[PDB]
Amino acid sequence: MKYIQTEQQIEVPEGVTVSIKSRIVKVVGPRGTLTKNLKHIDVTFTKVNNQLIKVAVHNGGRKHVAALRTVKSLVDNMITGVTKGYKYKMRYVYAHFPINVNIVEKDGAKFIEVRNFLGDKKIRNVPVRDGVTIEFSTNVKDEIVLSGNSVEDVSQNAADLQQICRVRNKDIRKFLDGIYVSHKGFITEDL
Amino acid sequence: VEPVVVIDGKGHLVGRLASVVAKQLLNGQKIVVVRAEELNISGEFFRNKLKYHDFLRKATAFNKTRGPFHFRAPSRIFYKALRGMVSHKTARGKAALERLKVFEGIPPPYDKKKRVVVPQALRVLRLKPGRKYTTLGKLSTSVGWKYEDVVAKLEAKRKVSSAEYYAKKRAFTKKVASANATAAESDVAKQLAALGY
Amino acid sequence: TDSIVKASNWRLVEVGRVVLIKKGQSAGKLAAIVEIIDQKKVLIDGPKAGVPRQAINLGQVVLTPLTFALPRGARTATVSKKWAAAAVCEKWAASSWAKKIAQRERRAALTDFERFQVMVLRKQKRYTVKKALAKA
Amino acid sequence: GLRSLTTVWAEHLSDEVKRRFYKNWYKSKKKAFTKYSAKYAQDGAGIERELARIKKYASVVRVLVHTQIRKTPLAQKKAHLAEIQLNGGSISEKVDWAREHFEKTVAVDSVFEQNEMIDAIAVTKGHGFEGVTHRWGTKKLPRKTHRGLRKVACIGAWHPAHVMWSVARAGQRGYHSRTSINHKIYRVGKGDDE
Amino acid sequence: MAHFKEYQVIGRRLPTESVPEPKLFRMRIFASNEVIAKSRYWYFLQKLHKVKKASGEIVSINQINEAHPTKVKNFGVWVRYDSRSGTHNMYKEIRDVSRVAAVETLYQDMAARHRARFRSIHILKVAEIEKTADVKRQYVKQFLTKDLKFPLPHRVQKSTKTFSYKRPSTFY
RNA sequence: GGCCAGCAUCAGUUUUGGUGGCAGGAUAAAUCCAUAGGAAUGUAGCUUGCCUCGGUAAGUAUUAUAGCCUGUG
RNA sequence: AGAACUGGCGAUGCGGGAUGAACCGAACGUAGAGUUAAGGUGCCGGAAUACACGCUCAUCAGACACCACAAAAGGUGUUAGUUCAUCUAGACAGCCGGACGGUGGCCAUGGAAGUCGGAAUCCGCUAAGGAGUGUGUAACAACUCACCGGCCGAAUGAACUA
RNA sequence: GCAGUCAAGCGUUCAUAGCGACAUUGCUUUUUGAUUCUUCGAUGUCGGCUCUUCCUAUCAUACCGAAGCAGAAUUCGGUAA
RNA sequence: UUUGCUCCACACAAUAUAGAUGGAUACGAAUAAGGCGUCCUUGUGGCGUCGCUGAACCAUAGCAGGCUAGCAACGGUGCACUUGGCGGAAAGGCCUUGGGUGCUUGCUGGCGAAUUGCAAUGUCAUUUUGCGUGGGGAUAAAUCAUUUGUAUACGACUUAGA
Repeated sequence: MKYIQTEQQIEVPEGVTVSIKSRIVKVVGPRGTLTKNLKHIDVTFTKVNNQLIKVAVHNGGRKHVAALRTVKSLVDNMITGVTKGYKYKMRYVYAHFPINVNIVEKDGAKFIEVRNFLGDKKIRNVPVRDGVTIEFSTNVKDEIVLSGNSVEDVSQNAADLQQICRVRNKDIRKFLDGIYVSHKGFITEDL
Repeated sequence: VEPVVVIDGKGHLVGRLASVVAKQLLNGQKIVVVRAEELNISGEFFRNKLKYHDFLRKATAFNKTRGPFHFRAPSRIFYKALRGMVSHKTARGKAALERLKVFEGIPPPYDKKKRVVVPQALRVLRLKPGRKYTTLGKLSTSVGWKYEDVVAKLEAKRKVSSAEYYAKKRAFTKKVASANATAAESDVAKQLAALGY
Repeated sequence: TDSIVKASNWRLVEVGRVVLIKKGQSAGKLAAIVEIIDQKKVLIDGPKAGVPRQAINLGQVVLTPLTFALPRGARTATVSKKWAAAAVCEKWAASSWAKKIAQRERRAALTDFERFQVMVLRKQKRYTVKKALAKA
Repeated sequence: GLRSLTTVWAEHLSDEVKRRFYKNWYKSKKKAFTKYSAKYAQDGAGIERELARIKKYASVVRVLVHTQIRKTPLAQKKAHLAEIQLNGGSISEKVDWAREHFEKTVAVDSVFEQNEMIDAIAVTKGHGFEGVTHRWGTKKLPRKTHRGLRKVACIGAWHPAHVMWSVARAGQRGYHSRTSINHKIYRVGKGDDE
Repeated sequence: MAHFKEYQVIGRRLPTESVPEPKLFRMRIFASNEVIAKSRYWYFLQKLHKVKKASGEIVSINQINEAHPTKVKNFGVWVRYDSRSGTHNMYKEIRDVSRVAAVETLYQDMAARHRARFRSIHILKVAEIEKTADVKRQYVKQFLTKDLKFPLPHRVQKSTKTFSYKRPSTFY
C-alpha cells in the first residue's frame, strides 16, 4: 500500500564510530574495524546528534519496508560485534567413536580437521575464515570455542563444522553424532 | 547530426537500445557501440541464463552446423537482438547492418572519441528501484564466453590512460576559466551579457 | 571521534514549497504548494505569476530550492501576502537557475542583426583571453 | 584470442629448413632469407628492435624449431617446422633464452626425463575410403540380404525427412589427428652412447 | 466512461387521468454528458419503481458543480459491484478536491484492483467526512499527519533527444 | 509559338493556425469582499515539567504576533 | 450426423485477424486529392518509447473476439474488501514475577501425590493459580503452560470474499 | 492408460508412515471405438532383423527427503533422460 | 613472354558509390546521489558552488571570400619541415620542440563586384583502374610432366630430381 514514511533508529554507544559513504557502513571500535556493502537495499541514512543514527524509507512497498528493519539489525550486529564480540560454543557428541579435532596448517590457511567421526578414515578439513579465532575450551569435555568480530563470519564458519559431520544412510534419531551449537553468546564478560 | 555516433553500452538495456539503434541505422546514421559487456538485462541472472539455455537447445536436427548459431560474445548477443529488429533479408536491411559496429570494451580510435548514451535506454531511468537486473558480461561468461578477464584487464589499463588525459584537461580548463573571468568587467563582456551571451 | 554520515539534501514536497510548472498552459510560472492531496497530486497557487489555484500532478512541476512559511490550506489572498513578505520572486531571480532560464529566451529573441553583433563581440573578447592565456 | 605480434629468425638457416619454404628446391635460386640476413649485417638494431617489442608485449612466447632430418634414415631431406611454447617466469628471459639458443641445439634429456607421463600428438595411418562396417563397427547384415550385406540397413526415419548427421555412413578412415595422453617414458636414450 | 460531470435528473411518471401531479422522483447521476445521465437515471428507476422511459418523462436535468472546487476533502464512498462470482458491497475513502474527481479515480481504482467495468459498478452514496479520525482507511490517514513532508528519492525526467552527451543524474 | 517551370490574381476541393463579437448554466460554480457562527492536523499568549541562559514536551486558550472551515449577503 | 430463422462462402477481390473459402470492416469501371472504417502507433512497420490512475516478479510471467484448450482444489505471495472480536478502563509479541491453599480428591494396588488409566470439575484466598498444558520421578521432588500482573507503547486477533 | 481433490475408515493405540471407500476434477493419444475430412488414372499392408534420434509418466546408476528407518534389507517421495 | 615490376611526388583519362557540404567536442563511477572550485590534521574530511539537458561549447564577417594602405599587439591560425616522447585491443594515432612562410575580422581605411538580366544542386567529394612524362628501389616462383608411397577411387596429400 506504499507506506509514505517508515523509519528505524540505530543507537551507537560510547567508544565506537560509524561512517557511511552513500551506502558503505564502516563501524570502527575497540575490537577492530568492520565494513559492509549495503548497495542492494536502497535506504537513506542520516546522523542526528552524534549518538543516534536514523534510517528512513520513503514510498516503499511491503517487501521494501520489510528490508528496512534488517538494515538496523545488521548495523547493530556490526556494532555489538566490535564492543562485546561474538562467541560461539559447540559440543561434540558421540556414542562410541571419540571425535578428534585438531588445528592444522596447509599453505598458510589454518584448516580445521576432523578425525574418527563414526570410524571414518576420511579426514574432513574446514577452513577458518579471516577474523575468526578458534580455541579449544578448558575444563569442559569436548567443547570448541569460535570467537570473532563479524557475526556472519563466526556463524558461517560455525555452520561449516556443523554441516561437514553429517550422517548418511543411517537413522538420524538413533545415531546422535555431529558438531552442534550449544550456546551463542558474547566474548566480553559480565554481559 | 554527426558522421559517426559512439554509444557507450554501459548501463543500457539490450532491447531498448537495439530498437533505438535499429531505427537510426535504417535512417542512414552510422552507429558504433562500445562496452557491450556492460549491458544490462531486466530480470534476475537465473532468468536470463534459463532463457539462453532454451535458445541454446534450438538447432537443426539432421545437421547442427547449419542451424541457429548461438553466439556467446556480448557484442554478438546484442547484435542478435538488433538483427531481429531489422529486415536483414533484404538489400536495404543488409546495408543498414554495415553501418553498425559493436565491440567489447572501448577499442582503438573510438577510445579517443566522445561517447554518448541513449536516455530512453538507461537501466537507471527505466527500471523501478528494487528490480533485479543481469549484466551481459557475466551472462556471456556463464554460457561460454572466455574473454571476460582479457577485456577487464584491457579496460583497466585504458581507464588509467584516460584518467591522466582528464587531469591535463581539467587543469587546462581551470586555466581557461581564470582568463575568462579576467575577461569580465570590460566593455565587450558587459555588451555580450546584454545580448544573452 | 567523528560519526560522519552524509546528509544528501533533498527537495521535500511540503506546504510552502515553491514549484515551477514545466508542462501545461503556464509552462514556466511560479506557484506554491498549498495542500498535499496524495503521493502524486498537490494543490498549488500562483497568484503573483497568474497561475489559478488548481489540483495539479507532481509530474508536471519541478520543485525549487526556495521555501517560505505558509499555513496549510491557506487561501489565495493569504498565499499572495506571504509570497510578497518572503520576497520569493526576488530570491528566484538571483538564483543561477533563473539566470540560466532567462538567458535562453534572450538568445531565442536575438535578431539576425544582433546575431551578427554577438559574433563580432566574441571575436574581440577572444583576442584578450588568448593574449592573457599565452603569457601565463 | 591470442595474436602473434612479430617473428624473429636466426641469422643463418640450414638447407634443411630452407627446403621447407620451397616446392621445387632444385629449380629455385635459393633466395629465401637472404635479405633478412642483412638485418644482422648491421650493428644489430634491426633484430634488437623486434626483441624489445616481444619483451614489452606478447605475454605468450613460442620458439621456432625444426628437426634434423639428415641424421634420420628417411629420404625426405626436408625438415619439419613447428612452434613450441616456453614454460618459465619473467617473459623477458624467454626472449633471452631463445636469443642465446639461436642456431643452437636442444636434446631430449633437457626436455623429457624417465618415468614421465607424456602426450603423443600424431596423425593416424591412412586407409582411404572405407565401408561402414569397419569404419564404425556396425553389425553385418545376414547372408540372405539382397543388394549387399556390408551396409547399414536403416539410415533414418521418415520424419525428419533428411539423413541424420549421427548415422554411420561410409567415407574416409584414418589419417586423423589424434593426441593420446598418459604415456609413460621408459628410456631416454643417447645416440652417442653405444 | 470519461471525464465525468455531476447531474441532477427528475422523472415524473407521466400523468394518467386517475392520478395527476405525481411524486417527481430525483437522483444525482455521475456521467460524461446529458445523454448518458438520462440513460443512467432510467436504469435506476427501473430498479426501484414501476416506471420506464415510455411511461415517464424527464422534467429537468441540471449540472451540479462543486461548492468549493479548490479545497481538498476526504470522501467516503459506498459502492455495490458485480464480480465474476456474485455481488459485493464496498466502502472506500478517497482524498481528492471534488466529488466528480473522486468518483473518476474510483472507477480507475475499481477497474485496476477488482477488474470491474463501468457497467458493473453502482454508486450507492458519495459522502463527505466532516471530522478527522473518522477516516477508517490507512492510506488516507497518512496524508492527515501534522507537518507532512515527503521526498521523491528518484527522478526520471523525460528527455526529447535520442542521444545525450552526459549521463543523467537523479538528484532531487 | 510548342515543351518544362516560377510568381501573381482567381475558381473548385481540403488541411493547419492566429484573432474578434455574442448567446446560454446556480444569468457558471469559485477566487475576492463584507458579515455571523464554529472547529483542530490548536496560532500567539498563559501555565506546567526537563533543560549547554534557550529550545522542546502537555494543559489552557477559538484569532491574538498564524490561519482555516461553515452559513448568509 | 439431422432441423429452424437470418447473414455469408460457394460465385468475392480489397483493408484487418502474422498465416486461413465463411470472422471484423467494406463489397470492385480508370485516375487524383481529402477523410475514415475494422485494426493499430518500442523495432521489423506507416503511426505518441503519448498522457492518467492502479495491479503483477513468475528457477516454464503475460500479451486481445472467431482461435487454435485448461479444471476441481490450494498459497502467513501481494492487493483491495466483508463480518465478528480485543480496544483510550494500555491490546498483540517479548522479557520478568507468582503460578497455589483445603488436598497424596473420591478410585484402583508391586507402586500413581495435577500429568499409565476408569468415573467426578467443587470450596477458600483473591490480581490470578486448571483435582492441572507438556517434561520427569518406582512414587515425591524439580521445571513449565493455562491464568493474573511488572515494564515496554497503538492498533491487533479470527473467519471469509476476489 | 495416467494424475489430483475431499477423508468416512484400515493401520495394536494414532484419519493423512503407508493406504484409503462413497463422490468429484482433470490429463494423455502408446488401447479400442465413433466419425468419413485427405488418398481408389495405387502414399507397397503384419512381424522380425538392422540403425539413428527424441519424450519422461524413472527400472538401474548420482545426490537428497520421509517412514510404525536399530543394523542389514526394502518401502514412499524429490531433483533428474 | 619484345623495357617489364614496384613505390613516391602530377598529368590526362575512364570506372565506382546505401549518400562529405562548420567541428564524431575522449575521465571514471554513483543514481535513496555526484561534478567542479577551494581549504585542511589528506579523510568515506570541512566549506563554497553547479545541475533541472548539447537550447551547450569551440568555430563563424572579406569575389566559395579580391586587390592594397596602416594602427595596436609579439598573440591567433594554416602549411611544408624539424626536435623529442607516448600509444599493440583492430597500435597507423596523439602530444610536443625549434625556426621558415602565408593569412588574420583585434582596430582604422582606399578601390574592385553589376549583364549569370526574377529561382533552376550550379559542379567544389574519394574510389579503383588505365595511360604517359621522371624521382627512387627490387632482380622470383608455382604448376604440368618425371619421381616417391608415411598418401590415394579420381583430384588431392607426402617426397625427390639442374
